[PDB]
Formats: sequence, C-alpha cells, structure tokens
Amino acid sequence: LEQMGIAAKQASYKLAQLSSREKNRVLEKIADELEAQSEIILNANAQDVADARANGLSEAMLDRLALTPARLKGIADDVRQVCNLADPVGQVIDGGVLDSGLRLERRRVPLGVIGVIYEARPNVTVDVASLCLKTGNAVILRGGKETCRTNAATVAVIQDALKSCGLPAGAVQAIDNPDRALVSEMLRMDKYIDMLIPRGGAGLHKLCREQSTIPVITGGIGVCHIYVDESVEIAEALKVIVNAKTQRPSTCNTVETLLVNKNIADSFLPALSKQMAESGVTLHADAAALAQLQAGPAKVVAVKAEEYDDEFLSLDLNVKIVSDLDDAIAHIREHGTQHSDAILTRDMRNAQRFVNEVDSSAVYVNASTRFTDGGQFGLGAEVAVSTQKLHARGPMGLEALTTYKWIGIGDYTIRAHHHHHH
Amino acid sequence: LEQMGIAAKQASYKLAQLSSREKNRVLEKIADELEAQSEIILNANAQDVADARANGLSEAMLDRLALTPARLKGIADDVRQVCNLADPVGQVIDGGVLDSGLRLERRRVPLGVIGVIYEARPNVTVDVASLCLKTGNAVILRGGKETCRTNAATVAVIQDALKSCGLPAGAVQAIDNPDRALVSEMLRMDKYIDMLIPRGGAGLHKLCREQSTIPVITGGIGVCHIYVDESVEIAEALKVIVNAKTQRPSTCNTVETLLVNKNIADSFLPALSKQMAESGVTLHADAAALAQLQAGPAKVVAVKAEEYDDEFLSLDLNVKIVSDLDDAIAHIREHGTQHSDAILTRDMRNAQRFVNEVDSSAVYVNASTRFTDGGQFGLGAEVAVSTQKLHARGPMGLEALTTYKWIGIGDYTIRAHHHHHH
Amino acid sequence: LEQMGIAAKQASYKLAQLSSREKNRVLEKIADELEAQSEIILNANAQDVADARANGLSEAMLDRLALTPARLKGIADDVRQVCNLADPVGQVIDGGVLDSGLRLERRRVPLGVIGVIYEARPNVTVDVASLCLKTGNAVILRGGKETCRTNAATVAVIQDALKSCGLPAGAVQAIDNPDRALVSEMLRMDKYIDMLIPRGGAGLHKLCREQSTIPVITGGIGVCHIYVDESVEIAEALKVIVNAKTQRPSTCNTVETLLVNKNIADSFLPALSKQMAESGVTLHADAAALAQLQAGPAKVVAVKAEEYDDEFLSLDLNVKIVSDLDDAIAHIREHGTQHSDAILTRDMRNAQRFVNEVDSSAVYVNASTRFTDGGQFGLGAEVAVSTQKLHARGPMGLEALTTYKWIGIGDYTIRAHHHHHH
Amino acid sequence: LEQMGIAAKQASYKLAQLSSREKNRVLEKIADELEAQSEIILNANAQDVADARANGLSEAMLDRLALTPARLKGIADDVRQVCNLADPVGQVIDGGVLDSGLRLERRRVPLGVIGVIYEARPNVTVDVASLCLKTGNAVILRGGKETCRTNAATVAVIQDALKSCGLPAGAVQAIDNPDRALVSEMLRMDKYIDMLIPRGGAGLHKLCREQSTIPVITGGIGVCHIYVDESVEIAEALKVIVNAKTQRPSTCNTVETLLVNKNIADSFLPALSKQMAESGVTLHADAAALAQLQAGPAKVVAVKAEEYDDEFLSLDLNVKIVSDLDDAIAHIREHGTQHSDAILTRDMRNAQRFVNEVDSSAVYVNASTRFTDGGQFGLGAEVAVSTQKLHARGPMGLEALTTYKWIGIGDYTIRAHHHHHH
Ligand SMILES: NC(=O)c1ccc[n+]([C@@H]2O[C@H](COP(=O)([O-])OP(=O)(O)OC[C@H]3O[C@@H](n4cnc5c(N)ncnc54)[C@H](OP(=O)(O)O)[C@@H]3O)[C@@H](O)[C@H]2O)c1
Ligand SMILES: NC(=O)c1ccc[n+]([C@@H]2O[C@H](COP(=O)([O-])OP(=O)(O)OC[C@H]3O[C@@H](n4cnc5c(N)ncnc54)[C@H](OP(=O)(O)O)[C@@H]3O)[C@@H](O)[C@H]2O)c1
Ligand SMILES: NC(=O)c1ccc[n+]([C@@H]2O[C@H](COP(=O)([O-])OP(=O)(O)OC[C@H]3O[C@@H](n4cnc5c(N)ncnc54)[C@H](OP(=O)(O)O)[C@@H]3O)[C@@H](O)[C@H]2O)c1
Ligand SMILES: NC(=O)c1ccc[n+]([C@@H]2O[C@H](COP(=O)([O-])OP(=O)(O)OC[C@H]3O[C@@H](n4cnc5c(N)ncnc54)[C@H](OP(=O)(O)O)[C@@H]3O)[C@@H](O)[C@H]2O)c1
Repeated sequence: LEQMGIAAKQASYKLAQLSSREKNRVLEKIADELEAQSEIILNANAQDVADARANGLSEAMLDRLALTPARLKGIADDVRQVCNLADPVGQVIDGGVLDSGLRLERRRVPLGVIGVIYEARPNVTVDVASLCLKTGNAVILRGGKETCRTNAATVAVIQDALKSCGLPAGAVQAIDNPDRALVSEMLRMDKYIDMLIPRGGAGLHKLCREQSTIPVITGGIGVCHIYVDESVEIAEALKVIVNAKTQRPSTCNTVETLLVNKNIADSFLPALSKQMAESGVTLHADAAALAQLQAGPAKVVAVKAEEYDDEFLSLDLNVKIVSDLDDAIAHIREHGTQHSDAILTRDMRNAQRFVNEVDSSAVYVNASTRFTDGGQFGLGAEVAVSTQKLHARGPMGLEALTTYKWIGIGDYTIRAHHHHHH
Repeated sequence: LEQMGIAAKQASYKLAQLSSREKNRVLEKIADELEAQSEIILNANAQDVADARANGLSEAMLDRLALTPARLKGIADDVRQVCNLADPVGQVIDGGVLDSGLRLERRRVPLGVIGVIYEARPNVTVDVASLCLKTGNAVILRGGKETCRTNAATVAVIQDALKSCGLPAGAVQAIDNPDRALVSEMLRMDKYIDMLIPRGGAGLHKLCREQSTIPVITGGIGVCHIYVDESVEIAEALKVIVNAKTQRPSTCNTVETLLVNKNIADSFLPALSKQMAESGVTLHADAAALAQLQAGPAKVVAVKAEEYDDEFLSLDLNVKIVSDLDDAIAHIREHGTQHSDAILTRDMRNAQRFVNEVDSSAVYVNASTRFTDGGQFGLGAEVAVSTQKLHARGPMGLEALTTYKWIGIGDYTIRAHHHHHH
Repeated sequence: LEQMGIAAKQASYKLAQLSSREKNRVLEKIADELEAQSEIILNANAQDVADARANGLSEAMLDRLALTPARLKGIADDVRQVCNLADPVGQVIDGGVLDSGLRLERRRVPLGVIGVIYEARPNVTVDVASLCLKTGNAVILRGGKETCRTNAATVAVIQDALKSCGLPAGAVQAIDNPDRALVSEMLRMDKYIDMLIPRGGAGLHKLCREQSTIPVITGGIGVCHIYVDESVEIAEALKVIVNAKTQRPSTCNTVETLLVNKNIADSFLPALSKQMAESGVTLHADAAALAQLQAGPAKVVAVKAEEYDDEFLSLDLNVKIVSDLDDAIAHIREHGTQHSDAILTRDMRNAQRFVNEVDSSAVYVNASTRFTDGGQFGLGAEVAVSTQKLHARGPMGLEALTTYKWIGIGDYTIRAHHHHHH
Repeated sequence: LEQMGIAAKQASYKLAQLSSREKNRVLEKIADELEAQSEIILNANAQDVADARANGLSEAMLDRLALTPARLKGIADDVRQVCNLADPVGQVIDGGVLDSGLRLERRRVPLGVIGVIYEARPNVTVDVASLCLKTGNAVILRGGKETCRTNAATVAVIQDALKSCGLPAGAVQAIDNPDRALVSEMLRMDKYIDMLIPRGGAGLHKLCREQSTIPVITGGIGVCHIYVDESVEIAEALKVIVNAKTQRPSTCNTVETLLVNKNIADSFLPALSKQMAESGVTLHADAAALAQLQAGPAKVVAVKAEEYDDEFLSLDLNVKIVSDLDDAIAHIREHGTQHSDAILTRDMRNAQRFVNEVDSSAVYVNASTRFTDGGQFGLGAEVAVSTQKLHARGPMGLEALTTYKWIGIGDYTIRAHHHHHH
C-alpha cells in the first residue's frame, strides 16, 4: 500500500496550488456526470439492497442502504451546493501590524492527505470526494462490504471526471478489498496520511485508537438525551419528541433517552404513552415510571443498566425520572457521549443553566436533536460529526479540513533583545 | 496517580463556570506574590544552576537555565499582560438564523484537563499555569530533573495563591518525581487528561507517540532554513542572519541551515565568512561552498549527511549551495521540520512563490526566524510552538487552549423531512 | 479658522503613519501627567462648580459638572485602559484570493480630522483626546461655556505632553471662545473636517443638521422605555427599575417611561409606589394608572401629551398602562428615540418577539438600561452614543473611528472581458 | 410624495421580519420572469437606444445604454448569484460575556428605506431591486430620461413578481417623472428615507449635498491615477495600461492620468506611443513629456491645467512626468478623487510605501484599476462605489446595506456604581 501513499502525497502538492476555477469545474462535471449516469448507480444500489435483504438485515438498515431517484437528485444538489460555496483556501483569518514593523497574518491552507474509513452508505463517498476536491486534499476511501457495488461504480465516475479535467489521477482513490488487514496496514501509514476520519460503532473506534499512529478525529457513537422540564407545553413537546425519534431512527443524532422531571410526570407520561402507541415505539421505562406507563397503550418493558449507554438504532426509547435539573445534568455527564442534548422548557433560568453546564457538541433549547447535520447547520455538506475536542467539533464543513499558516513580511526586520511593551 | 486525575477532573468543572473577575484576581495575586518573593526563586535557581554547571552542562544550557532578576521581572510582566487580555471563554465565534427558524451560534468553552511535559526551563511553569488559569483548564505539570528546586518553589507559590481566592486545590498540580515510569503512567490516563502538550527533542516525542492514548499536540524539534536569493542586499541579509543565529542559539526558532543561491554565492560567501568569524560560529559547509569558504577567516569544516536534520543548539551553521528557488523549496520540503522558514530577496515573484509553496508553520519574507514567539506574535504568552497540523499551529496562545460548542435556540422547531434550498 | 483646519490636516498625515509604540508612549505620558497635576484640575473644577452653583444650576446638573479625586483617578484608569487596548489601525478585516489571481484584503485606516462639539463635562475632553490619539486622528474640540477652566487646563496639559513626545503640535487643538458664531463657522469647514460628533440636546442637533456640510454622527437625546410583562417577578423588577432610574439620573441612558402590562398592573403598581416613595421620585402617571397610584405614598401627578417625548433629567418617571406586547411595541416605535429599551419578563416567546421587533440601538432582556456605556460594553471608553443608523451605532469605541481600505496585489493581472462564474 | 414615503415605511417593517426562504423565492421568480420576458426588454432598450442616437449621443454612452441579449443573460446570472449568497440579516458580528454577567452580541438588521438616484443604465435597476429585496429594505428608484422605457418595463416585472409572491406592494416603487422638482422634494423627505445613494457626476452630487437632510453615500466621480515606477517590465505595464484604458472607457474605474517616473520615461514613452496609436487613444501630454511623444505615431496634444481634475469618459489619457514616488503621491493626493490608484513596479519597498501612504477606496499593486467592481471583488453585485469615508467604502455589497444592533440578556442584572477592572 506504499504506492497508495506515494500517489496521494504527490497529488496533494499539485492540488494545493489549483485555483478555485479548476476545482469548481471538476465539481460541476462531477454533478453533471452523476445526474447523467443514474440508471447504472440506481441499478447497482438496488441489486446490493436486494442482496442485503437476503442476509436478514434490519429494515432501518436497508432504508439507510437504499437509494432512490429522489436521493440521487438530492446528493447531486448537495454537490452543486458545495460547488456554490466560497473556497476556504487562501482566506485570511486575521492580521495586523506588530510593534517591530512586521506585517502578520494567517492564511488557510489544505490539510494534505485525508484517509477516511466510513460505514456502508452510498452518499458519503460522494460527499467526502466532493469536499476533499473543493478544499484541495487528496483522499483515500475505504467503506463497508455492504456498499461495495455502489462505491465501485461511483469511484469509477469520479476518477473518469478527474481524468477528463486533467487533474492528477492520484487525487481520489479507494480500496475495494473488504479485508480488515488492509485497514490495520493503513492505520500505520503515518508518513502519508495527515488525518484519519473513522465513522462507525464502538468496535471500529476501539480498534483504530488501539493501533493508530496518525491523528484521528473520531466520529463517535451518539447517545442523545432529551430533558423535559417541569414547566413545558405537552402538545409542543410531544411533537418535538416524535420528530426526534420516529424520523430516520437509523441515524446517530436520534434521541435515545428521555429524562422527565418528576413534578410533570403525573400528566406527561399518560399522553406520551398514547402518542408513542400510535408511533409504535417500545418504551424501556425505568422502575419509577413503570407504574405510570403500565396502563398506557404503548408496550413498555423494564430497562437494564447497560441499556443507557448504547443506541437502539430502531423504534425504542429509554424513560427515566429525575428529581431536578441537577440530577439530569449529572446523568447526562455520566452516560452521555457528548453528541447532542436538548431541553424543552418555558423557564429562562433553567435554559441558561442547561446551556452553560452541558458540554455536548451541540445543545438545543426547545428544538429537535435531528438538527445536528452539515446541511441543516448552513454548511454545504458534512464528512462526519466530531464528538472529540481537538480540531473541529460537531458537524464538519469546508473549514474543518483546513489549517492556517502564519505569514510575516518585513523590511529586513530583526527581533530586538529587549521587547518593551505598553 | 488515579487521585491526580480525579482531582483534576473535579476541579475542571468548577473552573469552567467561573467568571473573568476571579481569574483576573488570581492572576494579579500570582504576579504580586512572584514579585514579592524574588529572593526564594533567585537563590533556588542560582543553586540549581551551580549544581548543574558542575555536571559539564553546555554554556547555552546554563544560559537557558539561568534566571536573571530582570528575567523574573519579565515573567511577572508577562503574567500581568496575560491578566490584561480579554477572556476568550464565552466569546461568540459566529452565528445566524437558519431557514427552519433555529438561531445558531458557536461559543468558546474550556478544553478541560490539560497535561504538559516540558523541558527544564523555569518560566514555562509560570506561563503554563497562568494560561491554564486564565482559560479555565486544570493543568498537570511534569518537568525535567534539572529544574526541580525552581519548579517546586514556583508551584508552592502558585498552589498557595489558589487557597487565598477560594478556588479548588486540584486546579494546578504537579509531579515532583523525575522517574520516567510515571510519565508512561500519565500517558495512559485517557479518561482524565483531555490533551497532552509534550515539549522536548525527538526521543521524548517518539516515546510519547509510541505509547499515547491521549490526543497530543507535539511541540516538535526545530530545523529552520533561510534562503538567500540572487537579488538581495548583502548588508541587510548579513544583519538578519546574525540576529537569527547569534541571539539565543539555544532556542528552537534559530536558523540551522543556510541555503545560498549559486548566482550570488561568489559575492555573498566571502562577506558571510568575514561577518561570521567575528561571531565565532563554525561553518559546516557543503563541498561546493568549501572552496569559497576556505579562504575566509571563519572556521569551516565539511558537513555530514545526517547533520542536515539536527539542531546544533550552539554557535554552528550549515551552508549549502542550491541551483534556484525550486531546488531550495525541494530541499526545505525534504529536510524541514515545518517550524520556520525565511527568504531574503528583492523580487516580488520569488517572494510570492516562496510564500505559496512552503508549508512551514511560519513563513517570513525579509525577516528573522526569531519572531516565532508567543509574545512577539501579539499573543500574551505561549505554552509551546505547535508543528503539527491538527488543532492549533505555530505559537499556541489563549485561543489555542479553547474549543467551541454549537448552541441552537428555537420555538419547538422540528426538522422537515424534505429540505428545499435556493 | 482656516489655519485651524490647515494645521489639523497637516498633522493628520503624519499621525496616520505613526506606530503603536509612539501612540502608547504619548498616552502613558498623558496619564502620568494627569495624575501628577491633580491639584490644578481639582481646584479649577471646584472653582467652576462654585461659579455655576451661583447661577442656580440643578443638583443633578451640578453633580455631572462636579469632579472628585475618585473621578480623576477613574479617568486616569480609563486612559490607561485605552493605552492597554490593541491598536485597531492596520488590522485586517478579511481577505481572500479572487478567481483572476488577485490577492484582496481590507485594512483599517484612520478617519482623518475629527471635529467634536460636546456638553459641559470634564472627562469627555480627556476621553476624546485619548481615543483620537490612539487611533491616529487629529481632533478639534469645542465644549460648553460652563467647563471653561477645566477644559483649558486639560488641553494645556495634553498639548504639553504632545510637545514633549515630539508629535506635531496640531494633533489636538481646541476653541476657547464660547461664541456660537464660530460653531456655525466650524460647521462649514468641509474641506478639513471629515466627520463631526455633536453631543447635546434637540436644539444643538437641529442647529447642526440645518447648517451642516460635513458628515454628522448625532449623539441624540435619550428616551429609554422599560416594558413590564404580565409574568415577571416583582422584587427583581423593582430593583432593576430603581437601579435604572435613581442611579445618576442626569445621564441619557436613564429610563423615562414605564410601560406596565394591564394584567399585572393591579399588583405591580402598589409596590412600585411604595418603592418610589422611598426613592423620592415623582410619578407622572397616565389617567388609567392615576386611580391605582393615587393611594400610593409616592407623589403622583397627571401626565401631559408632550411629556412622553423628552427627558426629565431628574427624579421623574412616566407611567403608562398598555394592553399587550403589540401596544407597547407600537408606543415605543412612535415615541422612542431609538436609544435603549428593556423588557422584564419570564416568557421566552415574548422576549424573542421584543428583541426581534424593536429597532433600538440597544435592547436588553431582564437588565437595566444603564448598561449602554463604552466602558461597560467591553470597549475602553466612548466618545458618544450614536442613535443614528449610518456608520457606528450605540457606543462608539476605537473601531468606530476607523475606516477600511481595499488592497489588491497581482502579477500584472488584467480583468477579463467576460467573467465566468460557478 | 407623502404617500410614497408612507407606503415605503409601512412595507419596511413587514420586510424586516421576512425569512430568507421568502426573499429567495421572490428573487428566483424575478430572475425567471426576467428570462421569460426577454423580448419586451430587448425591444424597449433597442427603441430607446435608437431614439438616443437621434440626439447625437456619444458612442461610449450608447454602448453603456445598449443592452445586448448577452447582457440580459448576464444580469439574470447576477440575480441568481445574489439568490445564492448567504442572508446577512440576523448574522452575529461578535459577542461575549461581560464582567457584570451580561451576555452581549451584535446582530445585523436592515437599514430601512433606501432612496436611489442613479444614471441612465438599465442593469442598475435590477441589481438595486434585487439587493434591497435580499437584505430586507424598501427601495425608491429615480432614473434618468434616457432610460424612461427600460426602467419602466423592469419595474413592471418586479412589481408583478412582488404581487405574485404575496409581499407588500410598497416594497419596490419608482418615479417616472423627469421633472427635477420631484428630486428636490425627495431630498427633503427625512422622516421616511433613512439613507440616499446618488450616482452621477459633479452636478448631481453638488445639488444633493447642497439641499438634503438625509444621510448620503456619494458615488462620486472617478479620476484613477496609475504610477509607473523606475524599475518595471515594459510589456506587462503596457498590457495593464491598455486593459485599464481601452476596455469599456465609459465607466468610472478607468485610468485618466498616467504618472511616469523621469528615469524610466525615455525608455517607456516611445513604446507607450507605439501601443497607444494602435489603441487610438489621444495623449494629452504635459509640456515636459511633449518632446518624446511628438515623434510617436499616437496623436499628442498639450494638456491644460483643468483636464487633470475630470474624467474624459472617452479615448483620452493624461501623461505627466513626476520626479519620484513622493512627487507622485503628492500629485495623487492633490488631484485625486480617492477612487482607485495603482502602481506598477518591481521594488518591494516602493510598493509597500505606496500602499501605506495613499488613501483611496482601492489600491492595487501590479494590477488594473478595472477591478473596482462588486462582482469582481467577490460580492454578488454592487449598488454603487462609495468614495466617501462614512459607512461603507469602495464597492457596496450586501453587508453595506445593513447595520448592527446590540443585544443584552441577563438575570435581572443591575449596573454597579463602582466598576472594578483588571
Ligand atoms: N458520529 C458520527 O458522525 C456517525 C456517523 C455515522 C454513523 N455513526 C455510527 O455508526 C454506527 C452504525 O454504523 P454501521 O451500521 O455501519 O455499523 P458499524 O459496525 O458501526 O460499522 C463499522 C464500520 O467500520 C467497519 N468495521 C467494522 N468493524 C471493523 C473492524 N474490526 N476493523 C475494521 N473496520 C471495521 C465496517 O465495515 P466492515 O464491517 O465490513 O469492516 C463499517 O464500515 C452507529 O453507532 C452510529 O451512531 C456515527
Ligand atoms: N517546539 C517547541 O515549541 C519547543 C520548545 C522548547 C524546546 N524545544 C526543543 O527542545 C529540545 C531541547 O530540550 P532539552 O534541552 O530539555 O532536551 P530534551 O532531551 O529535548 O528534553 C526532553 C524533556 O522530556 C524529558 N524526557 C527526556 N527523555 C524522556 C523519556 N524517554 N521519557 C520521558 N520524558 C523524557 C526530559 O526530562 P528527563 O530527561 O529528566 O526525563 C525533558 O523534560 C530542542 O530540540 C528544542 O528544539 C521545542
Ligand atoms: N446621546 C448621547 O450620547 C449623549 C451624551 C451626552 C449627553 N446627551 C444629551 O445631552 C442633553 C443635555 O446636555 P446639556 O446639559 O449640556 O444641555 P444641551 O443644551 O443639550 O447642551 C448643548 C451643547 O451644545 C452647545 N449648544 C447649545 N445650544 C447651541 C446652539 N444653538 N448652537 C451651538 N451650540 C449650542 C452647548 O454649549 P453652549 O450652550 O454654551 O453653546 C452644549 O455644549 C440631554 O438631552 C442628554 O440626553 C446625549
Ligand atoms: N462612483 C460611482 O460608483 C459611479 C457609478 C456610475 C457612474 N459614475 C459617474 O457618472 C458620471 C456620468 O454619469 P452620466 O453619464 O449619467 O451623467 P451625469 O450628468 O453624471 O448623470 C447625472 C444623473 O443625475 C441626474 N441629474 C443630472 N443633473 C441633475 C440635477 N441638477 N438634479 C437632479 N438630478 C440630476 C441625471 O438624470 P437627469 O439629467 O435626467 O436629471 C442622471 O441620472 C461619471 O462622472 C462617472 O464617473 C460614478
């Protein structure tokens, strides 16, 4: 896999100097070719989905894997949107004049070579390739075996467009072998890859962090908690909860726990059960709320200790009764994965305290937790949602793949031994 | 060492909720006590220098270890300057209104618990503690054995000033034992330390990166190249080179390799030798420049292949003759540590090309390479000079120790299933 | 007065090129000399206050005119705080690379010659001179006839410091004649003064705007309205109102009208009357609130139609009963002078609506209207509060006195006849 | 005209609260309808151009008045580019937490009502209307006699789209009376119009600045000077000058004076004459430079003392021999209108000095003065080029029509009488 690193590193230097016009031309050709060859991508995706059904995969899993003509048009529109954004490379962050006469400034520069290991999803390949081309980084892709056909078809189109536009062929490359030894080999190619983006569950992150010598920005799993305060409107809160849970349960920003204040549990729980029975979602309630939720039409079962720390990725929910805001904050800190947390309330003080005392990557007040997306946050698209602290956090835009560089200009200036200041 | 992380984590939560008033009060008390206890630090540092000098330590190492009273006043002034900087915690990076009606914004928040492993220098302890206190991070310190007395004396005052203000004791703590097993133990405390800052040579960085489970911002070694173009003024270039080399040769942002254009070598080299003979710097010259430098009064010897990738940390310099700008750029890319690089020229095109094609953390045009400092760059102080590309780069200041958080406010807003855009 | 403008214009060109070190030296010397010569300023101010009191000046007016050693130390501290701020001249606002290869950026530059006509206050002279020196603008001062001795002494001190530091003597100059013919003469010197800052009442603003040929940033009069919602805590709202009204009633950011919701008035008014009787403030209640406030210990009188549109500048307040939030917003739009408006409430929706729908220079939620100050808002000091919409708004700091300038660099770039875009 | 202001003021309040979705819908519908009704606009423009030639209009003026189908497609593309820009309304400029505990921030808000008095050009109406709709301001338009038909046709389409989208009909309105009494009447409507943007020559600006009570952002006239240094490449400088002069000489950002260094004059003038004769531009040379230019094929005539202070708006140029850089800077300051100035040189020191010492809306180094455009500078479109210093400067984009507003939120915070600081 050494030649992979050689090809990526050599292509990165050429890419870093390309003007925005060439990158925009490549992106526009990519979108046009994507829309042109819909019949082959759709056929390959449908065949792969049918093959996946033969292995008894979950319905939500197939829905994530499935690609419709509407989804193809949506990803083409996202490519055009990222083409329409301003190029972050070359932008000036800040500047000034020092007391010694030196003109200082910071300019954004491309990262270099980016290696991404991502889950079985077709659109993520296109999104990553488009973002890396627009920013000016050489990317190396490696996805799950489930999306082998769609990825093999889309990378061919991307490479053909790259050849057509005259850009070096090593800019965007992928690995087709589903072997996991190649992943371990890639994890050790530190001299080529500058930063690695793994998207997956706990096992992939454990294996990567165990045998990594490259900077890693973990996508991380998501356990999103929603806290219902004592003073809140039942009708509005139920709609927000339904939107956060039912719509696309297979994602990561879906709510997994529902912390309910003990003062409002008298009337909120019976209405929640009635709504959830229509929604058809099993409630893994706590012992305290078991008595209240037993009479509800929605089916309810006792919760286990380990159930709080993992995602259901289906129509399931955890119901816990807390004493006050401090208890909910402590529980969120203890069991949360720092992905997304929202509070539904009518009190200003409680909202401010929750915003201040919660360290999740995104905090919402009277809003759904499904807003944690690259497109929803105003950015063109996202490669992953960062749950770590270094470099980017939350959704990743064009800025997340760029670093700055100090530039100084002077008239043969020399640093003085004694730096006086006022 | 588990209690170390427990105390640091417990103190970080309380620290992140403080206001600028208490932090500024503690910083001002720190500066006042530093100026009010000059004799203790002075005598401890003098005793440590006397003990270390008896072990054959290099003169520049003693100069780095020495603490002139003027230097103590300088570090007190730097602390007071930090006290005068605007608090970066709570600042809003950007914001806006989304299409769905959500009000979005990003706010700076403290990183958490910061572990540092620095070289034997007395002022770094004070600078790191002051910056971490101002930002709001709990810091764990571990320095070299050469600075045991001075570091103990300083940390005593720093810990004592915490009690006088009511802040928790676990805010600033250090490890006194120079045992290297404790360093390996700290490297594995991932659940408490959020980010590690190692400052040192190649061996320490290799050891850390080999057994690191914590995000690491490497200080990195410094090999700084200075390029001399065909069209340049000899008198000013000589002064710039002398300022870059002679002044404090024991630092890291000191030029180590001199790249001289072949067209200007015949006139530049004889003057360079005459100027450098006064400074006493031994010129490790290439074979091509050996003939020109032999006649010069300055001491000149042949250079070895491995000598190009190490810091002399003394009054030494490497002289190499290159063909044109492309050769110098290739050599800088091949043998550079991406720390600092400067070009001396009178051609606009060459200057722009050098700024564009060089990926060092700092690039200067007609200026010294000694400007890569926290104080010089406009920041209050620096913890280290980052050479990597993730998170911060170049000098690291108040902003480099803070991360951001998305906050969204709505009125029971729910994400639409299909999102149109224009 | 032509020589006045000639000297100011000549001094501005030299000032714009000065470095931050020289400006900081001048500011530090000014502060040191101001502290050294405290007795002369104190004696002159005391004599002027005694002379003014012989003319039956108001107690609040005298307090505004009066200066104490604590106030002198405060203005010295504000001068030093200005000296400690970063120089805004030469800073880069934003930059980038265009599609045609042109490197574009914006750099802050000084405005030029600034003329200011201000009320009889002693500290405004010092603040204006310090800000103009720090930014790099030549200033012309013309104060009220009341503050003659103090302004003359301060101007003499500042001119002596300017002479000592070697800066041109035309940088800071003032007109001592209280004749208003010269004021009309100054309004027509368009070829020298670049921007005018009048501070005063309606008469001065009308006179200036009637005969102005120079850009004007009107200070404007201040009619600040406070709205009390139906759901609010009485104890906290009463303290906020007391702080907003009683403390320094002679300013401009003091509440003059109290809009009370009709649903809460029955309980709010009796407590407000009890508090205001202790505060000793006459209530100019409306007809609707007259019945409720008649039984209150606080003195209450009927209000007049014209009383809503002017400042009392004393211990007086207007009480009006409104139906709902829309009525209060309409009244604020009709009678407000767009200076400062605050709402006290416990409802999130009402707070957001009030923030969105009120076009004032500053809007507060559950806070006093006395925060509209340069020092409070995080800036060093303020020259005036701008109630207009052009250029700066609200408090005017260092960045309010600076303009930007586009700078482009290219390699003999030429604009293409047809500009394609993507 | 009172109903005009009444309708504009009523529409402004409703427009300020509109979300970006509705504004984008209106802009997209406007662009689509402009594309659909190309034939009517083309016919009206052709008829107006033919009628203008009956009055002997200048060829450059005719070209400016002429609207080819390609120009119509271009303005539709500019509208669609505006529709793709981020909405500046609601954006946060900066923020933070104060010492007293108040969360401050600044949010952009629409200016209000904007009155535009522009020249005879058909594409300006579309751009002004699109920008005012995108920002959220109500606009009042007043063109010239030569564009009485095309502007009416465009306004009909814009009003039809406004009616279709359901927005208030008073948002965009115009006056179709060439009577100049109405202009003077509009200049005095201070209670409705918040800011006026006049575009024209000296007479219109004198008339507006003589009788007006509204803030004015003057477009001004353009006298762009180009300085040729001693050391410069002849061919590249000649190409840059040809691009700046020949291409569209009817604009404002076109060079009208050539400042040539005396040292390079002998080797530069004959080549300039040879190129200039091919260009066909007449050279209004100075007496000193007349001897060299009297032999070249290009037509040369003596220059008068008043031609230096006005635009030729045709194929004419001024040639003057300066002593050095200081003389050129003095001449530029004396006779320049602060619109655009460029320097062609190969010396870094001279370039930096020229950038620092020259005050203009835009300064270029080795570039063309034809880049001073809204589209070229990265903005979607421009309403005018501001040569003044208040509010915006240079090209005026989307953010130029917006102002900010301080917002503060606290928990019943009250200002303290004594404000401590560190
Ligand atoms: N934080 C984010 O931004 C984000 C985004 C998307 C998804 N997610 C998370 O993704 C999870 C579900 O993903 P999924 O359905 O694709 O299942 P998964 O098991 O999390 O997927 C793991 C991914 O890595 C590969 N992989 C798995 N085990 C591996 C190993 N031992 N060595 C190397 N590679 C390995 C998988 O392909 P192979 O099995 O063929 O090797 C797949 O590409 C959820 O927990 C969700 O929260 C997070
Ligand atoms: N990039 C930057 O910002 C920056 C800043 C300052 C200095 N530097 C670099 O510092 C270098 C010189 O530093 P120095 O004179 O102090 O020598 P050094 O050998 O680089 O210092 C290593 C530091 O780590 C410790 N250390 C050494 N070996 C270790 C090991 N195996 N395991 C754990 N800890 C270990 C040392 O104390 P013990 O030996 O007692 O363990 C000392 O504190 C230069 O190369 C310079 O460029 C870089
Ligand atoms: N918006 C702000 O930032 C701000 C700041 C401070 C004060 N203010 C306002 O200041 C007002 C009170 O100021 P004040 O007590 O000094 O009374 P004032 O009558 O408003 O003061 C007018 C100022 O201009 C001068 N002046 C008055 N009439 C003039 C005329 N016809 N032609 C030329 N100059 C004239 C005055 O000195 P002479 O009378 O000797 O000419 C004085 O300097 C309040 O309404 C307050 O809101 C506003
Ligand atoms: N700085 C900029 O951004 C900018 C942009 C475009 C153009 N310009 C300048 O525009 C000038 C040429 O413009 P132009 O060819 O249209 O000629 P002009 O005479 O400058 O045009 C004056 C404009 O105002 C009107 N006007 C003229 N005299 C007036 C008066 N006494 N009262 C009221 N309105 C009056 C004209 O229409 P009526 O004559 O029918 O009244 C026309 O709309 C050049 O100097 C150029 O530099 C500057």
